[PDB]
Amino acid sequence: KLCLVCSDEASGCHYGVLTCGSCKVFFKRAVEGQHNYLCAGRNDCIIDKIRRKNCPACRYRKCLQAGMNL
Amino acid sequence: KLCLVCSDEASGCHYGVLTCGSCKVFFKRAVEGQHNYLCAGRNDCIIDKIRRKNCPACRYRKCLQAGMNLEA
DNA sequence: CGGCTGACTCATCAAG
DNA sequence: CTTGATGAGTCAGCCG
Ligand SMILES: [Zn+2]
Ligand SMILES: [Zn+2]
Ligand SMILES: [Zn+2]
Ligand SMILES: [Zn+2]
Repeated sequence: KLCLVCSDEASGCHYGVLTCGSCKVFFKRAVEGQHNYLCAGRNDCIIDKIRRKNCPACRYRKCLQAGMNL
Repeated sequence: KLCLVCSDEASGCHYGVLTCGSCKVFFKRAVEGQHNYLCAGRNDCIIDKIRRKNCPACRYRKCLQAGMNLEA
């Protein structure tokens, strides 16, 4: 019952994937607007409830890898 | 906290107006369905929790007079 | 209906 | 102060 992107409690199947609400609207914002997020680490940041704001780049990558799409 | 159309307990701002769930669904089917509504009295019916089922014409008219709009 | 999911809005924070 | 990112809340269509 866990968000496949950040492991928060999932609220439902959004854009094809079991995710929480915050990840649902994160993906929609990221897929429409500008694209160029930059990772400050090595593109494998830990994305969980407490750290998901740190790296949009890695959070967006995980959304794609889990299969989110419009 | 009461539906502006039938005075039943309101549920939220629906189609631009504070209304109940039943009136919300009624209004959308009225706007979009093929509907020959005719009042059996004087186009001035009492519309409440029970009587709203009797006169869809007056119920509709009240929906529109209250401001409901599917675009709102 | 009411469950499901998407669109939209707004308060709160971080940054500058 | 302003700007931008975040996430919670409300209400929309659709479906059964
Ligand atoms: Zn998540
Ligand atoms: Zn990263
Ligand atoms: Zn009502
Ligand atoms: Zn009537």
